[PDB]
Amino acid sequence: MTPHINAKIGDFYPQCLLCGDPLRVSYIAKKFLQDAKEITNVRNMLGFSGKYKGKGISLMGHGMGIASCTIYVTELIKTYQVKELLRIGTCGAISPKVGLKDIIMATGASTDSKTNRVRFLNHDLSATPDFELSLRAYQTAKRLGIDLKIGNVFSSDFFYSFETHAFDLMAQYNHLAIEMEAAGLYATAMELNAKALCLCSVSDHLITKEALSPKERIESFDNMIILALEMMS
Amino acid sequence: MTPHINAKIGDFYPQCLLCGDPLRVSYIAKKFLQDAKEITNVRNMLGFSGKYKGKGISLMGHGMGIASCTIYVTELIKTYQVKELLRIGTCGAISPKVGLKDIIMATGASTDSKTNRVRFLNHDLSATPDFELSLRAYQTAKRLGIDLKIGNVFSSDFFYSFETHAFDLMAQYNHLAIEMEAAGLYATAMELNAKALCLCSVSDHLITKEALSPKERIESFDNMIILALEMMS
Amino acid sequence: MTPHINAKIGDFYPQCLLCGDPLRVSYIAKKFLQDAKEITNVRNMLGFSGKYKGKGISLMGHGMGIASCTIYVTELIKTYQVKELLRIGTCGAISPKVGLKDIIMATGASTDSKTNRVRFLNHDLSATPDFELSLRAYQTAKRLGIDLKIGNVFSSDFFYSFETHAFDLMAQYNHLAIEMEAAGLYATAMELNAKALCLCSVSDHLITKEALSPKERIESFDNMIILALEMMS
Amino acid sequence: MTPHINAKIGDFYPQCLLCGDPLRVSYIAKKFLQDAKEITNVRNMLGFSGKYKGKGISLMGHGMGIASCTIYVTELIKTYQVKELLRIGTCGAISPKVGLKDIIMATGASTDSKTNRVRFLNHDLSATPDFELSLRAYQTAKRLGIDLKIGNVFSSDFFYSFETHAFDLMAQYNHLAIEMEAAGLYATAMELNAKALCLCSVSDHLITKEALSPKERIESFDNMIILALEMMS
Amino acid sequence: MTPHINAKIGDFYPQCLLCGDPLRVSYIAKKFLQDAKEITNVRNMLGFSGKYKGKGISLMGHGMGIASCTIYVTELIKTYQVKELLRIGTCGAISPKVGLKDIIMATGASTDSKTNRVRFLNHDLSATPDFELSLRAYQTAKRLGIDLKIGNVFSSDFFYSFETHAFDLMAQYNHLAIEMEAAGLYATAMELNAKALCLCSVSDHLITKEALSPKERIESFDNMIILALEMMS
Amino acid sequence: MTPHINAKIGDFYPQCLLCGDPLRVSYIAKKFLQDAKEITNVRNMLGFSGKYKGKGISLMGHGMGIASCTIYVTELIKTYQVKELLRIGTCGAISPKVGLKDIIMATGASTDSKTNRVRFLNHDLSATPDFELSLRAYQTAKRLGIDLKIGNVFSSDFFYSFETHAFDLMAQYNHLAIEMEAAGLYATAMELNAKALCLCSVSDHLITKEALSPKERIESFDNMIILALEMMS
Ligand code: HPA
Ligand code: HPA
Ligand code: HPA
Ligand code: HPA
Ligand code: HPA
Ligand code: HPA
Repeated sequence: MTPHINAKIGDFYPQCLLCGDPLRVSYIAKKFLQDAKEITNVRNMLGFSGKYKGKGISLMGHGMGIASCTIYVTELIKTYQVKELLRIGTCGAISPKVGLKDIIMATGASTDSKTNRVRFLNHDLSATPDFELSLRAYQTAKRLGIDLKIGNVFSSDFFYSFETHAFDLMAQYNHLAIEMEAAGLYATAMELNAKALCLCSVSDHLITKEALSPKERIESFDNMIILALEMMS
Repeated sequence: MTPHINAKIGDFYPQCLLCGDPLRVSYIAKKFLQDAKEITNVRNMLGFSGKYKGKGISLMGHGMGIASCTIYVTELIKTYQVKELLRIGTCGAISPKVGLKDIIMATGASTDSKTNRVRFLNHDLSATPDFELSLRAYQTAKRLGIDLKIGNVFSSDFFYSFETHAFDLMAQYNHLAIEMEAAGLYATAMELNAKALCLCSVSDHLITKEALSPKERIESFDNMIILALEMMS
Repeated sequence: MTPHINAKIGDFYPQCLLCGDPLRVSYIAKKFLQDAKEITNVRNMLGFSGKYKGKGISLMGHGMGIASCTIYVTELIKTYQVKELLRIGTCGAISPKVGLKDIIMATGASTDSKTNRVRFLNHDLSATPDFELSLRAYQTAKRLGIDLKIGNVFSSDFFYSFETHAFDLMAQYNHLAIEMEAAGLYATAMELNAKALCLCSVSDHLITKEALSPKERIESFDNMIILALEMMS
Repeated sequence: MTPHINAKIGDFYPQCLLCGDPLRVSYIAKKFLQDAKEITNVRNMLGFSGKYKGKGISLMGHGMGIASCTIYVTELIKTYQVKELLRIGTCGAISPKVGLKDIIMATGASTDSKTNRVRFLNHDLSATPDFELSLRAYQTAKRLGIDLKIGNVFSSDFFYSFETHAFDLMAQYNHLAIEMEAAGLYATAMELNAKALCLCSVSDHLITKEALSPKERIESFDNMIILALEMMS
Repeated sequence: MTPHINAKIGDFYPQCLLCGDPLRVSYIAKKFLQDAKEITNVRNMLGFSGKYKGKGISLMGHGMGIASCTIYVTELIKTYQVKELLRIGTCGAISPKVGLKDIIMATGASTDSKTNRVRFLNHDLSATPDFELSLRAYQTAKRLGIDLKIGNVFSSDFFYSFETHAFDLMAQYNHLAIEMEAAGLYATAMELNAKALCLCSVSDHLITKEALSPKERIESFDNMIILALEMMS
Repeated sequence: MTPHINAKIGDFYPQCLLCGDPLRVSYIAKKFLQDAKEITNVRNMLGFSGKYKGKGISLMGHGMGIASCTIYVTELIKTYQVKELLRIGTCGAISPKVGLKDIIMATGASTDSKTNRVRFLNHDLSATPDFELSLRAYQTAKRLGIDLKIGNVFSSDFFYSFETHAFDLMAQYNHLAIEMEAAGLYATAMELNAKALCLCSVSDHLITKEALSPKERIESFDNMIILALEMMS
């Protein structure tokens, strides 16, 4: 029991997929899992447990931004004993080497947040995923024929911004897209000794100005979902 | 249309109540409004429009943390033309001058976030509410007999923390409680020329270690809700 | 006894008006008080005690800038037991909604100083006035017919600056004027549990380039002075 | 004409002594100068011009703290064309190698202010005096038999502080005393191409807890005053 | 031609091994390469080109610390067109999961330097290696039977330090060791679009207080050297 | 014995000259010293002891950048008991008041490094040389007829940079040139109670775009070398 999660200890399997959108979490539960059970629903933030190809797997929403994400994965790990967390989110492309609905594997998450300086003695924490998990994503993607765009993302506290050249500067330093949680996920998992990785599909393209719709941000990423399930098997 | 809000321009009245919990938003819509209509539900984040004592009033969830809160109130103001925003949230008491379920009116919101330094040339932005709105809360509370605890809050990116003396230091500087959105609400509303105020009821007490339950964080604050509705009339 | 104040404990009433200019302090003592007594004069920084409409009231200069201001109000509170401090200063307008000699009530004081980060764990301290005092200023001003411009000010360590767009950015965030002490006054009073408020009359207008003379910065603000005396009665 | 200085261009000689205390400025004018004229008195901050051993010399108060000091020396240089500025102030000893009324020549001024980061692209500005001036102080002191304690000072925005080990750390890095203006004097003079130096006599000893009285901070430093006059001749 | 490198464009192969110690660079050139040629020797910082198993490979020293390292890899990439850089350095273990002469593959490099904030708009740059290169190290190590310790390192500007609990905090966040260049290597390579990776063998153990000798820091790491050569083939 | 220095305690005289280039150290040993002995050579970083005009004097390389420099002078002082350190380096002119091969005496070293904030409680450490040593350089230079350009330098973590106006800003604040170690030398020597000074000859001119060759950075500065030897006699 926590303020933000309804479940009981033991309702989460040691492996969990995460999205910011609890309706994408719910879409995965209905369409892709076998006998999925809704295990938590505080604040409308749904989580599920189910089976994929016989293997037990949980799903959990984490809301938008580092602060929200940190609340949920801190609770998932410390209270519910989750050991592997795989975010499958959305992001805004800043590279011309990626298009709408490309899947990005974030091997580092830069940030404009202060959370990691607060965690880490006002130094620069290099927020990174678990290496075996990213190895696992790479092999599963190749064994499935899924093209994976690999690089850094920029985890921002902001979605709306008048910046322009800051995006060029991020792209110049090999950042493929902008999202809002990976750096918090990575740092919390480092703190609490869990294995984490973040994949994100391109829902917005800041160069071409393309943007998916709310429901397309649920429905348009099934290869991302399949990759995540296949590697958690 | 935005990525995070379903409504159409015109579905929001110029005055809106806000909670982090969309189920508290929904509880207010059912119990306190007349003919409330669900106007948005992306990501399970519900908003409503309705009437209170004949006056039109909207409700909207904003999730947890400054980054989430900023997304929604940026959209509420710039896209949906909302002019007055009154957050009615929860907070964790750090003062022995306040107990569980006291209502705190935040006349300033300190923060450990970097968002305001990013907004404001790496200077110190004093995140404050609209003065008329806080005047309005003060008179409505006195005209209703509601005791209002008035002071600063600390808006943190963190809910879980091993800090101890940092809380004494916040209390020493007249901070009554900790929450996670007021400073973002205030700064975004300053940027976009809207009127904002944050009230928060004490759901956790960091001195006595009392903590309400998830549903009590919905149900235990009806004087806060009534005060907010009465001042938006 | 302190290095900077001559008076004896008990020479200050629990309520004190403050200016940066000790000659404005002296002007208020001569013209507006009954039987004012000079109680301190170290470094030419004059303070007085007197009566207004029968009520005892003290006056004290605090010099220019946060560091100077902090020295005097730290001593006023800790040594001389002053409980209410009302600065009545000058400021430079950055809003076209205010003209020369408008009175600004500062409900928040942003700053480019490091003093509050040093005080407050390198976080953002939202430097705010006492709420009852600002309520008291608002009602007294309306009961007297004085138009009060209400908003944030920016307390700078600098008077002279080549900045330009930084001023637009401050104005965009609802800052009405620039001065140099409010944030230090507010933070010191928060630390030491006194009630503080800052009013400032517009002596310079950064848009129109108007600027009062040294003596006009003493003489041109009698409604500010009257408002301050009337609320301390 | 400026907001803070009464004099006319030409009333200041190109060489000026400075104190925070305008009454120490006045004490030097009466006792040590020939036919001293009060040339400015805004805000009770007195300045004088006079002759010493036939050589013209000006005196000027600058108040307490970097922000105040910066206002006056910016005006002295840009408006009044002052070319050499020699502060002769007070300071609080943190070294056991110095006693009450020792004279300290500050060849660097560390600071806890943000002013130099604001001036200097958020880098570390090493605030230093003019070299010829410090050479001149060294030879004049030896040619007069005055023992000069030479080292860094720490220019703080704070006079009152509960720090303890921070003072040990400053002493460990060869800081002899704490004062409140040298770093601003040095940086402003660097900006505006004037020659500046700061001497400070020990008025407080933070180890032994000795502290001079307000008038002793005027009267107890005549060798400092004589050294300053002799080098400006 | 640069101030720091003697070679001619074309003397460096597109793949280069790097050490801080140019004598370790020289040891690799003598013992492991075929017909190695010394191609640069400014400041005694030796670089070589040679062949390993028929494949051309270069070696280059980079000195100690981020600033030194950045000079050399900026020149290697921009002037000499080097495309792949593989540092094989030394580090100080802070984990009890690693012993003297373990090989650490750094999938992120935290830092206490300001260089990446200067590069990256005062945000947090997550300094990471090229993913294919780390994949290549992982497979080559397994295909050779070399046990690879995988995790973050902390790149410090300091070798000597009285810190204690800061090391516990780094270890708590999954940092295996401390060194002094990886973060600069990674960030410069990100800027200039080269592929970089850092391996480091444990030469000091901060828990057990073991420390190798200067020559052992040359000679004790042949599996690291072999792994690097085998993956550059 | 240290990881970076071969010598034995007692092989260093209490006075040492320093260069970044160990080949400039070696050039001074051959050409200017009597019976110079190579006393250390770890990492190709050569140091020597010898006699000049009968007086014992040591030489030592320190590599490039603050981090490298700090390692060597920390060891020189704490392990080898060196008491006086005189860097004679190269720098890049940003003033039109200095030309190629001018000698600059650095009476302060600004920096873009974080090392001094880490050392000094995140305050501004004014990194300065020993005063007697700079007095000694000034008199020896005049007694020899050597023109000495005196002022601040900017110690950067970067050699290559696209900055432009930042250089104007440094020049505006009386910085004569850019180098990469003085601030670390000064701060380490302050920490460890040694006497340090930095001279630097202009090897690059950022205004005129002149740049010496690698060997000219060894050979073109004999008056600097002679001045350093003459003052250590
Ligand atoms: O454009 C974006 N910015 C930040 N987060 C996002 N998630 C999807 N798109 C975006
Ligand atoms: O304890 C708390 N901390 C932060 N936010 C909160 N909202 C309710 N309680 C808390
Ligand atoms: O223009 C100003 N700037 C700062 N403080 C002031 N006080 C009056 N005018 C000003
Ligand atoms: O103790 C002090 N602190 C700061 N400034 C001072 N000026 C004289 N004494 C002091
Ligand atoms: O202990 C160390 N600290 C920093 N760098 C190092 N390189 C080898 N050992 C170390
Ligand atoms: O141009 C330079 N920049 C930094 N350090 C230097 N040392 C010689 N020239 C330079």
